[PDB]
Amino acid sequence: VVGPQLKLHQCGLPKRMALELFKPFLLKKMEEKGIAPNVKAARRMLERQRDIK
Amino acid sequence: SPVDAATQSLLSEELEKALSKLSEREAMVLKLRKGLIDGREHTLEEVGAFFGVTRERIRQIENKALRKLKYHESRTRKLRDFL
Amino acid sequence: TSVYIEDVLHEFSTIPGVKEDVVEIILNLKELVVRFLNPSLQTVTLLLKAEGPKEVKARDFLPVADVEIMNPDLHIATLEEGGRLNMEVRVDRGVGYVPAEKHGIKDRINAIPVDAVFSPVRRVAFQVEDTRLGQRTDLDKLTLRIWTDGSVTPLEALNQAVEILREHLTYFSNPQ
Amino acid sequence: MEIKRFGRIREVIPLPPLTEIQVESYRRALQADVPPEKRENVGIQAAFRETFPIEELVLDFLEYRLGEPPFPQDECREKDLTYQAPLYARLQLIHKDTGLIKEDEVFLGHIPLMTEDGSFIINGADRVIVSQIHRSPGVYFTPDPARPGRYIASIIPLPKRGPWIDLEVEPNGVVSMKVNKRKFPLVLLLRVLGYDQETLARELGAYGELVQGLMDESVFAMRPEEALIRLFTLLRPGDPPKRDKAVAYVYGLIADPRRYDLGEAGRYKAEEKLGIRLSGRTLARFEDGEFKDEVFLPTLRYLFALTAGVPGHEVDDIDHLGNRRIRTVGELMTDQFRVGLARLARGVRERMLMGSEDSLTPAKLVNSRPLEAAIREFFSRSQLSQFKDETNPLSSLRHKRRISALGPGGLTRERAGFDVRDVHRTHYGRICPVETPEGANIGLITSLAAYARVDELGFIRTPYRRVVGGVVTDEVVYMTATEEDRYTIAQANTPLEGNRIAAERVVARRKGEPVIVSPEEVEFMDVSPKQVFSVNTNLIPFLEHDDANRALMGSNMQTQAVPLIRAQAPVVMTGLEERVVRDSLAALYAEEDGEVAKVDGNRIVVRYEDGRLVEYPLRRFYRSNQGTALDQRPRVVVGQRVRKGDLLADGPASENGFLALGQNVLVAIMPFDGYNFEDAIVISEELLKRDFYTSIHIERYEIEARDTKLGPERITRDIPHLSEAALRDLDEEGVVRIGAEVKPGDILVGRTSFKGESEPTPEERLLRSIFGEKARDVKDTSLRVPPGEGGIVVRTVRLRRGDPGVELKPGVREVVRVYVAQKRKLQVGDKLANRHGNKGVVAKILPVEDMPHLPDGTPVDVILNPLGVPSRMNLGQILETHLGLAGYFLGQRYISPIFDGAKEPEIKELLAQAFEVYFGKRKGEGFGVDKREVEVLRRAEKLGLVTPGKTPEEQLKELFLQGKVVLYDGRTGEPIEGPIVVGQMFIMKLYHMVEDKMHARSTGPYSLITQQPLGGKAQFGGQRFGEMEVWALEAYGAAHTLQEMLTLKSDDIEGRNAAYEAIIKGEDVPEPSVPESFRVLVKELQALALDVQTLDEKDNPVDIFEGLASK
RNA sequence: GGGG
DNA sequence: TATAATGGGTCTGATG
DNA sequence: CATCAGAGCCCCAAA
Repeated sequence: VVGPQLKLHQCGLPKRMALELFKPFLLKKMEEKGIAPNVKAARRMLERQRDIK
Repeated sequence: SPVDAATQSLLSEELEKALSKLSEREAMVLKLRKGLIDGREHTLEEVGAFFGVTRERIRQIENKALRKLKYHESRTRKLRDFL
Repeated sequence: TSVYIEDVLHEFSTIPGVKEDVVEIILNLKELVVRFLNPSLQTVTLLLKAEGPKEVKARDFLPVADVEIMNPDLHIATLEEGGRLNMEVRVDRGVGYVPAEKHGIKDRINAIPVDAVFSPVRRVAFQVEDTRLGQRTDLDKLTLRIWTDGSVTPLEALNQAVEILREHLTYFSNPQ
Repeated sequence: MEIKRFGRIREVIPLPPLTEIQVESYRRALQADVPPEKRENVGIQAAFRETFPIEELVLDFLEYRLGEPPFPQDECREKDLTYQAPLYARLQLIHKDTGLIKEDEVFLGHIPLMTEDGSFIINGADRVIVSQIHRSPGVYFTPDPARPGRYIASIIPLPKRGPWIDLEVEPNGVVSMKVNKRKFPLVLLLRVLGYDQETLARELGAYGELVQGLMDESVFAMRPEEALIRLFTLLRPGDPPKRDKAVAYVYGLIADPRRYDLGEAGRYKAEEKLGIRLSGRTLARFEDGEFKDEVFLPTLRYLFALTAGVPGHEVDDIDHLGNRRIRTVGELMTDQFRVGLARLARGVRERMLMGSEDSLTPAKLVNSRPLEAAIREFFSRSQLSQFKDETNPLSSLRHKRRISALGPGGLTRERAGFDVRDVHRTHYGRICPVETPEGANIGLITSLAAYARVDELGFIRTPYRRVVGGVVTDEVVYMTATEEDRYTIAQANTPLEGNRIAAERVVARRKGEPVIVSPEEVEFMDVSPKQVFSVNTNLIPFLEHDDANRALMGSNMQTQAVPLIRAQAPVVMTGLEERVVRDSLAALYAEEDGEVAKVDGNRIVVRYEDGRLVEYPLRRFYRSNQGTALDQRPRVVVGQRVRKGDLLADGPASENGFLALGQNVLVAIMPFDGYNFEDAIVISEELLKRDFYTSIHIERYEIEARDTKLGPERITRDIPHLSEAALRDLDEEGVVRIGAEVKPGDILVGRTSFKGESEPTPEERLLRSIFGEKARDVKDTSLRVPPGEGGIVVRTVRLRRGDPGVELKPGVREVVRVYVAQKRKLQVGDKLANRHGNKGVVAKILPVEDMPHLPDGTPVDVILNPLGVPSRMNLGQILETHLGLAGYFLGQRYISPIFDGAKEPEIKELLAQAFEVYFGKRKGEGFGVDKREVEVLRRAEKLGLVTPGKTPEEQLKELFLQGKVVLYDGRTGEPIEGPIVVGQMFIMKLYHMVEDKMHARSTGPYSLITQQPLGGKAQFGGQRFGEMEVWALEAYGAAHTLQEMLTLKSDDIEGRNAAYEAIIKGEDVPEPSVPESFRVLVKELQALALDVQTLDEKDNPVDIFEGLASK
């Protein structure tokens, strides 16, 4: 879809796609902040669309 | 898969965190009983022929390990999600 | 904002004796204009029950204190002999457009979230015509044309709009 | 409301039953509603009368009968069964030695039945048998390309019922014959018929170059049997010329109406072209003792006389629609029926000479299997058996009238060139010149013209009216492309004063080519402009103003219109939007006159005048093949006086009986800040508020619980290692409750399965014994919602082994199906389109306050971009908008016939009347003209749009007559500097929605041998980084990004596992190892005896197997 | 068999 | 394990 | 003049 408001170096990426595509990165960051206690629990959180905060 | 190889290599890591806090012979009766060494579960009978003990010091040797490891849980709370 | 119909589990259902489907009944309901008299009353819940060869209109809703159905002749559902309707619509005060996916308002278990067009303004237009204070020319005569549903009258809207506006100009006060 | 209709062409005969090409072909193929004695020798009957009798003991066929279907149509769709009928055949075993006759009726299996709308239900899935087009059987003369002067004769029979025979006249002056890729003097074959050198000069005689160049003396010096044994050796190196092995092979090859078959059409064609009478559909026969000829000399006589300049001799155009014919569903199926009947006859002869030559009934002598198979095969694996396109009623109607040149017996994608895909001048009136795919299939798949009908021989016919002198008759005449070529045919809109041709000069055709001729010389007139195009193309208003390349896209996208809940027929129609709903059988009408008794969302009841109370139940919310919701809503109320053929219920994409593929939105043609860029579309948030472009979609999820050598799977609710929050919407058995909102990850059906020698590995046993619990026997295998799916559960279906009337495939215990519905609103990414080829993806949804609005406060709905018009050259949408503008204020819908619709003057008249309603109310309502309307008029004046020196009223009307209006920006209140074209347009939401296409993967399933990721969204696949994408990274010199594509992110099992562990740990990815797909390459070369070696710089072998492959 |  | 049974069912370009 | 090897990419739902 056209994004006239984008800078030349930019694109619009659906947050749903970005989650799966960066999933490993997202797990490590979640553990480092505290949004979950260990990486394997964080993956359980993203598995049901409702459990996602 | 990568996720499985990941968790299987993180379960062994967070488990040999328990071979320490226990000891050397405690953290070995568990290896024979649960089959970490041979693959088969050796009863407190066969195990008696590797330390000399009979089928009731092995039980306390085992239950001292598990009960101690059970207190190392709820303080590290690592192994819960590992299902 | 929500609908429960007796012996109806989801929006894609059908009722014996009722010509309309539920998708249409919820569509007919969405056009209901409900005015509140008490200002501090946020939510209510209108009750309806009918049967036989009735052509249920918005009148048949059981009268609630401090609420008025502004369009009583609004067709709701055709019912033939044997057809029985019985529902509970939730009506909420709010702002703008909140799609059913966003609010998911459920009173009971089999409640069906409905799309909410909160805004009571149906159409707005304004005319700018040429005028004169006989001395000066090319002055403007502004004529605002507010249509509304009746829950809030065109004047109330105009005041609220001016108020939202002045309330916004105040934000330009403490700079940093 | 008022429906003004234009057009001055009086259409006599109306369109034929639009599905008859299917319905009639199959009813004629089967003849189940015809008493056996009265059956004609065609289709199923003709097959039996070709396979029988069976000559060992002589078995014979008497009659067949078709039984009633085991289950009703709905029950076949419901149970994944084939809607079919039992086929029996009364046979009698006549012992040609005693005379013993044992008779019996044998069960030959089931034949699939065609439903009322001309489709099929194969395994509970609706399917359509696409008609095939192929070269007609007959004799064809085509010029040699290597040798300009000589020609080639060809004798083509029906597909796989005879060999192609060519009669090239070699550089030598006697005529050769090329059959089965061999070649040999035709002189020898001619001797076998019994021809004597006198009958060659006597019958032929006139071309001493050829009549006498053909007669050779070494060949004539031998009897008909002496030559029959010479040629049997010239064609089978190895078989010994026996005089009962030669007459068996040649008769079967050329004279046997069982291996060779010129069709019924092939007969006529060959008779006419040569001016003879063919006794049988075959080139020769065996009568009285020897071979009597039928076709070989007529053909030779013609071919010779067309190496002179002799009259009537003319080459054939093999692309002429008089030489190509359609193979309808009946003929396509009957051909597979004749094949699965010749195999059953093979197994009959094998059982007839081993067993007990006297102890044989017909019952244990006939094994149905080879016939059940061939039939089952045509309907499940044929290229012409297609999953039905029932996106909307028009999808299926178009699918069934489609014509394909590919498939079994036709061409192949790579086997086809330019000549076959061209529009032939004879397509006119028969094959639509617009409807056809863009892309590889261009010209190979087409559509039957609207008034076109396939005849008994298989040729397409189109109607023409008879002109006699100058009077046009109501007499209609259907013609083939060969008949047509004999007449000067006038055009449909030739001026007519009553029944007389009013014009001095009329526009006609003579063999397709355009000629200006006088009314004296006119013989036939076109019946209508509708008879030249398809059904989809005939649905495009103002078609005459559109470029063909864009009219094609508008034709095809109508097939993709998703049915909407508030669907409505267009403001501008062509006058087919009713016959299409009627013939698609999606709506429901009155059988006779009467009054309506009851009306409900589920059923209608009609007290007919006959006293009989009929009850029509209504398809309510049924999932289609493409998942759109087919749904019939009632359109009459209790006690309504209904006449015959009156509408009782709208089908999907139907509004009061008119085809409703989309919505009538208020559109404004103007650039809009870039959100309009390169075909994207901008829409008002008001469309979502009134649920415009909202459609229901149903997805079906299915799960099996089967028996295993490890245990039984179980549909339980007792799933291990879970919480009650996850199981909250599951019932007692473990199936999600009807009416629950399911999202991705949610359990739909609980299922458990036992594990193997994966019986918890010690490090797991040690973990469980630590946590108190004990490893469970079974594991969670429940059916979950996939990423990006969801909705409301609307039906669950349980089928178990043991319950009455159900039996699953071997080993399967229970099968559960959960149907989930989702009400889909429009959203950014969804594709829209009009009937003219303008298509685009919604790029932006603006709140109503940003929409460009009219001066009286009315905001527009859609903002198309004018840049999409000039290059595309589809102006029909521009006229559609102008006439849509008038209809907006007059409150009218128009019927504007194709090539015979509203013309610009007429449109302007309506717009002027409409200007009174748009501006007339204003100037009495207490409002004059606006200041900014004047400013715009000042710029319109500079643009040559308005007349200088007129009042603002006269000037706004001048802009209104051009369709332009004053438009205010909603963000500023300032006017758009120029007057903008605004009006109502019919736009469809297409089946291509972002919810279907958005997909992303971190890691997932890998493929068995390559260890590369699976493909496809359904498999949770990876994207293909093909050859060209690798070239892209090479051209960038992005070496490491590419290496990661070829290892870590694909099949480097070591590196790809190590990469993931580094990213969850926060370490930079590791350096990759060897891709497993290269090891597969090395090992597959070793399998070919080739030794591949990976070496270092000292030419010492390097092991890429890490010692796992050596001993 | 559709999409680009 | 023993009547006798004996022969099947396109389209072009490069290279020998 | 015969035989063999080529004949665009990615994506979907189906099977």
